[PDB]
Amino acid sequence: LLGDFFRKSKEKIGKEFKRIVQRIKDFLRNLVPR
Amino acid sequence: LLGDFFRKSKEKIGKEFKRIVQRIKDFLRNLVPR
Ligand SMILES: CCCCCCCCCCCC[N+](C)(C)[O-]
Ligand SMILES: CCCCCCCCCCCC[N+](C)(C)[O-]
Ligand SMILES: CCCCCCCCCCCC[N+](C)(C)[O-]
Ligand SMILES: CCCCCCCCCCCC[N+](C)(C)[O-]
Ligand SMILES: CCCCCCCCCCCC[N+](C)(C)[O-]
Ligand SMILES: CCCCCCCCCCCC[N+](C)(C)[O-]
Repeated sequence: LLGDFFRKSKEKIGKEFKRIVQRIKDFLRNLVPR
Repeated sequence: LLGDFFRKSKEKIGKEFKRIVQRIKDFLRNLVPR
């Protein structure tokens, strides 16, 4: 986002967000399986 | 945001975001001091 500034912070944030999205995906796959 | 889910991730994200905002603040204070 902010150009090439805050590489480290932006990568940590992206990490956690991907973790969250993955767990929400797992949950929805258990809610409506297939 | 997502209720009480993802306490740990949400806290890490908040940490990094506050770091970023603080550094941007410092920068703007050097750009227009007072
Ligand atoms: C108007 C917003 C200005 C954003 C520029 C802030 C520059 C701060 C530089 C901190 C260093 C970040 N770095 C390169 C380690 O990622
Ligand atoms: C203050 C908002 C922070 C935004 C966080 C953006 C996370 C990007 C994670 C790495 C992936 C970015 N990339 C390389 C696809 O552009
Ligand atoms: C609000 C937290 C940060 C949001 C970051 C969103 C990044 C979405 C994933 C980037 C897509 C990269 N990909 C794999 C298509 O190349
Ligand atoms: C429609 C979105 C549904 C979101 C609910 C996902 C539940 C996943 C539970 C993972 C556990 C999270 N916890 C409690 C450790 O923070
Ligand atoms: C996927 C988006 C993540 C949103 C991150 C929200 C960070 C909140 C940081 C802790 C502060 C929240 N609080 C307690 C003021 O509500
Ligand atoms: C996109 C990354 C997450 C953004 C989190 C934004 C939180 C702003 C700070 C919350 C304000 C809490 N306070 C100190 C007024 O009580």
